[PDB]
Amino acid sequence: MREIISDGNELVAKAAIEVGCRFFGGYPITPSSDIMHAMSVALPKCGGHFIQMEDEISGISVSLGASMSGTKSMTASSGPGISLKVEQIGYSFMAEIPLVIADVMRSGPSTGMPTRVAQGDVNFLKHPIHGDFKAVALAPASLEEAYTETVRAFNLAEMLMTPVFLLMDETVGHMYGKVQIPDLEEVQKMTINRKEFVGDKKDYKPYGVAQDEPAVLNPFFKGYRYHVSGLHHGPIGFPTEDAKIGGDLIDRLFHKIESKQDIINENEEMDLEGAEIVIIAYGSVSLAVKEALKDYHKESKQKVGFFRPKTLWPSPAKRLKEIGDKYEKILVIELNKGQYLEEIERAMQRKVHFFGQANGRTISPKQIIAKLKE
Amino acid sequence: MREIISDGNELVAKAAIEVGCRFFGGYPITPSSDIMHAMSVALPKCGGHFIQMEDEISGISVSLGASMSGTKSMTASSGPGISLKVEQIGYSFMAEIPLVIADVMRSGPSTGMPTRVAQGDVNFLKHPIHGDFKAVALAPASLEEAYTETVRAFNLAEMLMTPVFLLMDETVGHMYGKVQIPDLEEVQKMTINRKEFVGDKKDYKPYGVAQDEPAVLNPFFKGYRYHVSGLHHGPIGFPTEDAKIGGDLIDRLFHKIESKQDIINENEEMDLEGAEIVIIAYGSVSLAVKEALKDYHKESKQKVGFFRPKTLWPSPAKRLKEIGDKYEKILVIELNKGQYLEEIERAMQRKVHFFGQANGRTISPKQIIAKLKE
Amino acid sequence: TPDGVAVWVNEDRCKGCDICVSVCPAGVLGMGIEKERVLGKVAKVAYPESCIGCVQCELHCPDFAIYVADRKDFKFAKVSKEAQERSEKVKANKYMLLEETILEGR
Amino acid sequence: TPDGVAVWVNEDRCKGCDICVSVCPAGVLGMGIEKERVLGKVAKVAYPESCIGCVQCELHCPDFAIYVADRKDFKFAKVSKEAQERSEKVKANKYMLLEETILEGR
Amino acid sequence: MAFNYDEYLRVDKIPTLWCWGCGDGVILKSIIRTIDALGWKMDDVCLVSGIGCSGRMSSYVNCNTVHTTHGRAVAYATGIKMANPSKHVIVVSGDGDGFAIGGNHTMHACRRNIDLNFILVNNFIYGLTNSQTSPTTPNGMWTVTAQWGNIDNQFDPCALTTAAGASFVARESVLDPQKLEKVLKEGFSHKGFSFFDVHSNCHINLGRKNKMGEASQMLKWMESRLVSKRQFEAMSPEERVDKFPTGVLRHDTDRKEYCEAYQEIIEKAQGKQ
Amino acid sequence: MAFNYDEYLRVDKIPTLWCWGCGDGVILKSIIRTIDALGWKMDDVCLVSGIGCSGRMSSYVNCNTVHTTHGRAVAYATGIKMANPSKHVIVVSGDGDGFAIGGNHTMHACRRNIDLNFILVNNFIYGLTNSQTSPTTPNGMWTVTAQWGNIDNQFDPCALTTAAGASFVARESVLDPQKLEKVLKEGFSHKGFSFFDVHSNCHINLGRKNKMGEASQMLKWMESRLVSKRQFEAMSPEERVDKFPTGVLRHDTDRKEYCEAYQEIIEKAQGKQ
Amino acid sequence: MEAQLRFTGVGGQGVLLAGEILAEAKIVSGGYGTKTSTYTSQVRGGPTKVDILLDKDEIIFPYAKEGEIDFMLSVAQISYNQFKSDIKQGGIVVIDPNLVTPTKEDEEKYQIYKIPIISIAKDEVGNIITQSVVALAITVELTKCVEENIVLDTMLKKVPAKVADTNKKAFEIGKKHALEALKV
Amino acid sequence: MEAQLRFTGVGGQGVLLAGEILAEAKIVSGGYGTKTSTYTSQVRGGPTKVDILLDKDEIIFPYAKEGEIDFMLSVAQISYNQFKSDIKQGGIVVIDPNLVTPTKEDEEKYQIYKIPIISIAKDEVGNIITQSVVALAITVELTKCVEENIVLDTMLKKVPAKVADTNKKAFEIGKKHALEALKV
Ligand SMILES: Cc1ncc(C[n+]2csc(CCOP(=O)(O)OP(=O)(O)O)c2C)c(N)n1
Ligand SMILES: Cc1ncc(C[n+]2csc(CCOP(=O)(O)OP(=O)(O)O)c2C)c(N)n1
Ligand code: SF4
Ligand code: SF4
Ligand code: SF4
Ligand code: SF4
Ligand code: SF4
Ligand code: SF4
Ligand SMILES: [Mg+2]
Repeated sequence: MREIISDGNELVAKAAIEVGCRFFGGYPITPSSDIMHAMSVALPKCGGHFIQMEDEISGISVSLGASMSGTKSMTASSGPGISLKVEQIGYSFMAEIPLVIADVMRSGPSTGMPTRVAQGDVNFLKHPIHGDFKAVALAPASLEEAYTETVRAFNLAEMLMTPVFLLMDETVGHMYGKVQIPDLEEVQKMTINRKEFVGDKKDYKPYGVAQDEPAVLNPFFKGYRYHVSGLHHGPIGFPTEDAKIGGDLIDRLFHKIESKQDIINENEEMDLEGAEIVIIAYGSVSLAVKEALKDYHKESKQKVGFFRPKTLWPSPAKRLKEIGDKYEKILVIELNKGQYLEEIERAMQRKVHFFGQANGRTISPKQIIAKLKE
Repeated sequence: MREIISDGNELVAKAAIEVGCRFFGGYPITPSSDIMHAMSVALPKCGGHFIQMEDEISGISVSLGASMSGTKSMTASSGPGISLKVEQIGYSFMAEIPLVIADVMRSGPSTGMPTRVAQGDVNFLKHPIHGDFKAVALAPASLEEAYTETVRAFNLAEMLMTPVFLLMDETVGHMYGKVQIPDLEEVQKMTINRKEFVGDKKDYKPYGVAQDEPAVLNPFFKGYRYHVSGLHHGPIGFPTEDAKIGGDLIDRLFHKIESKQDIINENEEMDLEGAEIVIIAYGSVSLAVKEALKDYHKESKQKVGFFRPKTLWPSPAKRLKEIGDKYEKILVIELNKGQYLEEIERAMQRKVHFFGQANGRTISPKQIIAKLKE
Repeated sequence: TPDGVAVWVNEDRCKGCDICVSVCPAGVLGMGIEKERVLGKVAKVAYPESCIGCVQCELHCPDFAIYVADRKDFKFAKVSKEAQERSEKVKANKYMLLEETILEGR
Repeated sequence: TPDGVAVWVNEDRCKGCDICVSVCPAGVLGMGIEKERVLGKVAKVAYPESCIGCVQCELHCPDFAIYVADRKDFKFAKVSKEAQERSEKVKANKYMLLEETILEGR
Repeated sequence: MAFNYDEYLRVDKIPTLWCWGCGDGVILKSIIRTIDALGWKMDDVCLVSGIGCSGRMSSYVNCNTVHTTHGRAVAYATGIKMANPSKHVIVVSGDGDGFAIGGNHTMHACRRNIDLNFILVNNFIYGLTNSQTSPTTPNGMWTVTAQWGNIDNQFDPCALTTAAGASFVARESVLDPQKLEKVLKEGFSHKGFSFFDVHSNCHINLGRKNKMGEASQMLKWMESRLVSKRQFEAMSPEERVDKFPTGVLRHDTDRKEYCEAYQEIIEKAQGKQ
Repeated sequence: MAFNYDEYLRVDKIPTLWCWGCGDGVILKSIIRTIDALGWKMDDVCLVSGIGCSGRMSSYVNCNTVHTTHGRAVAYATGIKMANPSKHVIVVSGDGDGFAIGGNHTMHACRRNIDLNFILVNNFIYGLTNSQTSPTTPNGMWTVTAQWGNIDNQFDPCALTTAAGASFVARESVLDPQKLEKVLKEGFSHKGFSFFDVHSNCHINLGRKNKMGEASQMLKWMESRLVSKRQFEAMSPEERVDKFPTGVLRHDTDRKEYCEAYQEIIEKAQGKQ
Repeated sequence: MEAQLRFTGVGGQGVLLAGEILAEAKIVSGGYGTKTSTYTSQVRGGPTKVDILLDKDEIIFPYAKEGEIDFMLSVAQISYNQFKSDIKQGGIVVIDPNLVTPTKEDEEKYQIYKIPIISIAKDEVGNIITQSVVALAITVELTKCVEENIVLDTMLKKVPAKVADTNKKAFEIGKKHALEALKV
Repeated sequence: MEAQLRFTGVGGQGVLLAGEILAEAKIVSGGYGTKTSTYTSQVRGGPTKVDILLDKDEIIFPYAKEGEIDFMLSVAQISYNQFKSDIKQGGIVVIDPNLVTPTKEDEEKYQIYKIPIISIAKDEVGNIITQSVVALAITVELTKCVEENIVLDTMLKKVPAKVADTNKKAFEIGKKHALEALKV
């Protein structure tokens, strides 16, 4: 278990390189530029290709093209840049092209406060594209998690063949300190690669799979010729407009994601035994919560639990419902006007307390203690 | 009143012309090209300006520029084109620049079936931009509504100083028949123009308005010289990064819309007295529902109600909760995988029956009768 | 490639774009009326004997319907001024094969 | 525009970009050490009586820190080779005023 | 390649589907013949094309075909080519494509000199979406969005690509497939960004409303508007209106490939330093 | 215009904010002097600028000022001018702006010839975002995304705009502000799309890693790079390496403005039909 | 309801243009009519259909219902083989022998008629573009849902006059051929 | 926890770089350290600051708590005006009199010290870029949170070798001046 001193963006780049990413493409924008800087020096190390395009649309298009032929690629942006990629993301969802998109959240709306921190890109990435879309999105909340979460995002993108968002934060991105990461052997052993059809003849069935598994795509220039497109495609990939196939394709796309729910989402639950209140929250805000709960032990007759989801989408509604039914007081802490509170309220079929702040500053966990007094 | 024989798109263009729109710009795309084709001939009649750019970003940017100087302007798109405007919409939300965006839905996701009908742009337009956002979205559902709803959308956009969406549908747009519309005098008299600070001193305070009303913006080249930008601005418009002003700006942006709710959302309720099952639905789907209740009512041991919201966002939660509490059987009918189901279930803190279809085909109200048997 | 023929067309594909008959130096094709199909006019070879190695017709068919036999296994005729005169006369009749051509079903 | 001053510098707007000194044909300007400011050096007018109507310096200052008098109300000096020699030996001294100029603080 | 066009095609999609006689099958045949002439093996060629009226070409050839979104074909092709910098990639797009909306992609690809084979099928208008106005549409014509005469001026793809920095610029047309195939043969073997401007015809949306409703009339109009490079160079500046030189226009020889330079960057970057 | 710069400036915002000696205040002074010299009234002048290191110029002039998003400044300016086709609007943007991300917008604005006053501040990098690689950075220099020497080629904004179809193309620099002011005075009075390529200096971010960390060194480097138009035209083709001709490069005097023709469309189209 | 009509053909022919004329005539006559066009993404040579609903009261659903389409008119095999399943048993079907070859089961199921609309329009009148005017010229006597005077007026106020005269002639010709179709 | 430090200045001076060296020295010594930097959208001339948290145990919250910050080193009046209120009562403040002038309340409340860091770097050492090495030399001599030798080694293995020796010399000078600041 090697330990190193670094910051969030360096750790994200190192995890991406060590997982096996060999392609990058994007546009420079504060504060998601350090990842590009690290990749531009770390990709020639291993023979990878780095290229800075003229905008973000090309930045994601080149990554999609590179990963369509069988190369592990990634892209990184922040705020407005992500707003320019939503056209291609849906394509990556429909053609089933793996991709990892890092998003260092900053102060929305449009440009506003480019040097501040906010969590306003949650409901945006819940359903960013037009039409139907099932979203998978992680949420690092510590320096030690900027590595393992990136590894998990790459593994999920390879296993499900769907784009995966990494909701990195400015506070996590720019904090500098000492971290512990798993050894190289463990990381290389747990790596997951996409499936290949070694069989004879030709693939001929890239999308001819069951109702709960993704597509099998072979690398280009290898003998198996198939046609990929963003239209509703049949077993081979040619566009179609039949009612049965069109309605079955989207159902399969949803079911392949909503069936692996036992392994897709994790969550950290602490002090959930005998707790009177819960301080359910996600992301870098948890870094404040874990501090405040360390000081509220001084005289509190009541015990406060904490339930932090690790994968924002799809939400853990099954556990949320039981948590809401079991406990009486629920507290939600966020860094926006309550856009993830809507999902928590839809679950539990209940109304819960909220504590938001969207001025571009942190929480300062003294405020958490002041709110716990009620 | 007057009676004409026409289609939905020409009615929308006519209503836009009558309300006083004088600038249009966009990139033509099926099946929303009909509105552009009508406007391109209608606007030079009254001295307006019609310009077609190379893409959608410029198409909405020119409309924003024209309406920034004190001119009524609108833009139209469909599906993927809307996905290319979300970068500018947030800008229009932050600088308080009025605009009306028409969206003729088709079969999402990306191109897929570009000649079908779907309702997948509801959860998308609930929160299309990054950061925080308060969406206003109308929903025409009849030939007679493509005129009055367009006039109401223009009036709301001018009154609130915020982008307003018009959720037109392919079925409503392409339908043809006889329509009755209000007379010229009343339509012209109901028009609402944006307020301007005439005064004697100079403006000196374009963004210094109360905490529950929009900002006043005088036209350019008239003596008042102020600064407009997308950053968090102060009373005049110069960017600032103060916590208090930054929080108050977004608080006022939300409150200016959430406090006029009584004038924003209208909904049509019929046969709600003594009904056993409600068939709550929206948009062109109602065109089937209203027929089905005419045939099910011929022989039945129960009465069936109907509650169609004419304004999707912001949602009428106060009435939805009462409707859910009053009755026992609920049924939501949509043309997607349950995107507006989430808000209906979040309201009334309850679970309801669902009926959806996402293969690009209509509902065929015989299916409504079959499903009502349960 | 049928034996004994130089240029032959496929009637199941040809649409009648008036392109193949507009490039023949000898004018051996003509668009005859065929009411069984949608467009109504289909290309028919009229003078296969006067075929020249100018593969232009197959080069000007965007439909994959007309083919011309190869030089190795077939012999093509020579260029004569009568061929050019016939080509220009057929071209000057809106690409429709002239009536006298049907004197022998050509 | 003070009386009898051909060129004057605003010390609160100067930064020390060295552009103003580098374009003075007459060798009138020079940079002096000022520890009270961030960049440590400020532009100073050393020989105003040798100034020339070459407003180039004011045309090259990006921070609105140096101003020149006006021809209509001021009589400017003439061209001499001593001034050009001084300008050359000032440019050779890293755009700073030479030690001899400290003869009277000019 | 020859009378046997079915070896390089998918049998299940033929016949074509464009209108009845659109000048798009000729381009396909020329591409097939040229790709066979060089001896290229079809297991190495990737054909990427965007949405529109010319994208259907991706659905007929039997190879690794990619159908991209509007105007992003060049970026996907660049990603594919740098992913495997040893295989041949051909891009096919229309006028409403990367020379109308994705202009930045084409200009920057020309600037950085990546080994692509961009082929523009020019029909002067938006064929699929019922005859809108294009940047290459001559002024004074009838379009659905300009019912009184187009006012926007004309882009020059060859001049613009030359200004951007393309290494091989050539123009041809469907009026003569032999010279088009020869130009394609000369340009494919190059080792830089090759641009091929091809003049096609759209008689269904352009000629119907501009007194050119027949394919023959449009073809003869395009033939009249097109002259050879030497002949065009032999004319007076006033006479050079509405004229376009034909053939290989620029074939500069000494340029450095982007991949060839990134290879040196890789070698001298961290290859033991 | 003169010692009285405070009439056209927001004196509260003064002093400027750039670095200590960035060559952007000179361009602001030249713009102010040119505006006053033509007799323009500040109540009829709108200044719209994109977001970047050169966008701060829109926060100092005392007029109707607009600060748009990245690369969209030209579109907002086009909309504003079309709304009020009787006033003067000036666009200020950098090289990372509409020649990098908004290339399509600039090219189409040149094509349709909208009555704008585009001014491009050229510092050869992305100054605001700490020295990235611009589409105008010469090869061999050290940037943050190319730490072994830039390999991407260079653009030619004047040549690119001329090929696009701009009506007035000129190039100057901050080396001789008088020539810059004269060319700005000549270009503003024109009745078409005027393009000004102004070579500025960024010593803090570009020259720091290239042994040009002082303003004077970078200024003399650009002085060596820049030659007059006649001298450049008199040089040998081998002598024109990394040489840019200054002065007005194209001043075509026969072009129909877009609004001037849309007025005729309005008059003859629905003017009582 | 009164009329449920389905006109099918190949894109680029012109027969389907005569759809909205009948709906407009019925609307002017006092009733209500709705037209919905199903087109394929193929510009030319693709199957295209038009569904028309005519009634005396307000039409709520613009779309028809399977098994309830009273009348069908087809001039192409591609669309005939596709959209033939919605015709009510013993309905009215019209085709042309030069472009459609039906099956014996459809003959037993329907009351199919054979009128070569395209040949009549192109050969007799002289201009083929008027085929649509010919086609509806039969429909007037096929469903007998509207008088001829209103249809003639709607035709007059929907076509440029420069050919309208000869256009009228085409209409008359169709009527005669309609009177030659009722051999029973 | 053990230490909360704040280094403030003007963007472009390089004094702030002396911070993370202390964090890494504490990390190597056997503790935990965290650094958070506050900057502006201004490349040069703007106010910049860095906060450093040093503790013997795990650090959870990265940011510093207002009203508790222990040590502050400022070489600019613009920054010192804004980032001064967070200092706890009776804290340690180091300034250079040539660029910073504190009010009477600050002198009554804090334990301010006046050392001309930039003048020492330029005139005493010879190279102004090494000013950070001077500033760090003061901090270790006033807070004593990290042992000297660890700091010297960490600084030495973090700078280019071509100047290494003189860098060490700079450190020495700083210590001397700190020992001259203890006149109280
Ligand atoms: C996703 C999508 N984008 C665009 C269109 C419509 N469309 C088809 S072609 C075109 C313009 C580009 O066509 P172009 O390449 O210029 O020429 P074409 O060969 O199609 O005639 C547009 C807007 C569509 N139906 N769907
Ligand atoms: C809201 C926002 N969007 C995008 C960016 C990214 N960005 C803004 S300016 C800039 C650099 C562009 O430099 P350029 O315009 O070429 O000239 P410069 O400003 O460096 O003088 C970048 C990458 C940002 N900082 N903020
Ligand atoms: S060119 Fe081909 S498709 Fe056209 S008429 Fe001749 S044979 Fe038929
Ligand atoms: S091959 Fe030549 S001679 Fe024969 S039909 Fe074709 S064009 Fe005529
Ligand atoms: S006006 Fe001329 S002589 Fe006087 S200080 Fe300026 S540059 Fe020197
Ligand atoms: S040019 Fe101006 S800002 Fe620069 S040193 Fe001279 S007076 Fe100061
Ligand atoms: S619409 Fe035009 S470009 Fe498209 S297939 Fe038809 S003729 Fe060709
Ligand atoms: S970073 Fe460069 S361009 Fe920006 S203000 Fe500083 S010197 Fe000027
Ligand atoms: Mg085209």
